[PDB]
Amino acid sequence: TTALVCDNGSGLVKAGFAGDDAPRAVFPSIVGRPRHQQKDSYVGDEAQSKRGILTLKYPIEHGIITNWDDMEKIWHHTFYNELRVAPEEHPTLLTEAPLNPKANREKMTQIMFETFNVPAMYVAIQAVLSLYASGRTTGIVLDSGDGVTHNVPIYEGYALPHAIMRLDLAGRDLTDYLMKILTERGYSFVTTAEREIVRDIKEKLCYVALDFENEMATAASSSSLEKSYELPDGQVITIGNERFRCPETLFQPSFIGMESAGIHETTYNSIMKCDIDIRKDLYANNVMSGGTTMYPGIADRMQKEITALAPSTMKIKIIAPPERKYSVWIGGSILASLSTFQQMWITKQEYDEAGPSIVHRKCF
Amino acid sequence: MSEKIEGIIDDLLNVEENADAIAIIGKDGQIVTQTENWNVSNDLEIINELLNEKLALGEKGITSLSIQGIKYMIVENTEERKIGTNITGKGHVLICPIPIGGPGALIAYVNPRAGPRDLLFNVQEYAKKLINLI
Ligand SMILES: Nc1ncnc2c1ncn2[C@@H]1O[C@H](COP(=O)(O)OP(=O)(O)OP(=O)(O)O)[C@@H](O)[C@H]1O
Ligand SMILES: C/C1=C/C(=O)O[C@@H]2C[C@@H](CC[C@H](C)/C=C\CC1)O[C@@](O)([C@@H]1CSC(=O)N1)C2
Ligand SMILES: [Ca+2]
Repeated sequence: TTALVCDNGSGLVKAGFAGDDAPRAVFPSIVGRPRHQQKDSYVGDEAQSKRGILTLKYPIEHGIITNWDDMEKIWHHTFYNELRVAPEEHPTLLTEAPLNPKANREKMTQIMFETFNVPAMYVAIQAVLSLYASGRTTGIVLDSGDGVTHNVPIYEGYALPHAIMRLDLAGRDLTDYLMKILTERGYSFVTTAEREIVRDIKEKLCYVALDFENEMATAASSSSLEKSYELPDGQVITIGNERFRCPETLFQPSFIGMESAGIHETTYNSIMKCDIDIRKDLYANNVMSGGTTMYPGIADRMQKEITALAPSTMKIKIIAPPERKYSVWIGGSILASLSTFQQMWITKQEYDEAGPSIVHRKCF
Repeated sequence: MSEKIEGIIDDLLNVEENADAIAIIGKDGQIVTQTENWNVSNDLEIINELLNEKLALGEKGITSLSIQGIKYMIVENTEERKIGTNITGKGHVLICPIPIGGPGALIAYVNPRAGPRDLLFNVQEYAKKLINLI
């Protein structure tokens, strides 16, 4: 009767109950196995707690499930340890990347019905749920998490598949890049553990400059853009232009040797791959979702940059909701708890008839 | 053209009540048959343009197409099915090549109350059925 919503990201799982405002559980998307052979595996917070006596793996790479055995542990842990349910008692809504290969969609469906025996399930595109969470059905989503960044133009609830842009540059790369440039300053972060500290520096003190060159002037003329930060050991470090050089990577991917144009231009590119007759709607409904879109100043920077590329009188609006670390989960919660959605579920009777390929018929 | 083709059309319209009009295009690009409530004759050039479209890496595809004076935005385009939807509520069009990726087509004009993709499984199946018959 109460549906479940599981949003599986490259870095973080967001899981919960349909009709709730927030995921009940947010935890790292990792499976740990003992270094010597207490349990055969561990997932999430617990894998992290015991990191030092385990070997940690990420089953999802750039938003795509690649380690199916480890993914099954994550799903089992989600049902039994985080949500404390029996999966056979609950319709389960899952999420996926844009352009998720067909065989992955089937395998997700196969595992849910055959291994977890769910009475019903559904899978939706993440960016599409973010748009749904801002109360819109037409728009272009910039979805940027830990592993992957997409531009996703959507018309009336469905992605325009020919117009989707994928870019393999997201939060984990920005943490690695911020690790790289704090070495210029004298400091030293290289291990898994040191990387996590740099993730926290990134999250607290980074921001997107409105104009990058004006910000580089102001930083190297004075120290009014310098902030201090305290390492777990006790050393107090100072960072300046690293604050905005790190996320400048999104708008200038050549900062980490990558060839792609920046998120602003990929937005334009994606809009331009669509028909002119919905372009006004696309420009006026630019929704950011994902943790990597949380940098202060990024809405205003994106507003400026798209305005310079768009026709001069085009109406441009960036929608950056406070809750956008979880917009994807929220979209799924609203979708799945809706009265009108209860015909949309792939039922177990439907799966038994048509096998895993049913998902193509019922989930776009 | 034959009684089995008309039987396919009759069956499709019986099973999908939101299918308002049908047209079948032959291997040669011409109209095999179509329902009496519309005529796609004057639009065969853009329809056959879309059916024979094969994009190279950088080429932008057709994003819009007009049939009997209704403008349809393309929202789905594979060799199996192509979906056009009018953005002012005047309906949708499903265009399923015959065979898959081929020059023929089963075309279903859909009532604006339906979601276009709901009719898709049946329409795709009747396009498969028409491979032998054109
Ligand atoms: N305030 C913040 N400022 C900058 N970055 C942040 C902030 N909060 C979280 N992040 C980053 O966002 C990422 C997590 O975002 P999210 O949970 O949306 O990604 P994901 O779904 O795990 O991955 P993907 O969507 O790429 O598969 C991490 O890289 C994290 O460092
Ligand atoms: C608080 C938190 C945030 C996060 O986003 O976590 C995810 C998942 C995490 C898994 C390993 C880590 C050691 C465990 C827990 C940290 C979880 O890796 C990340 O921190 C990776 C490595 S550094 C980075 O930016 N992303 C992102
Ligand atoms: Ca995500």
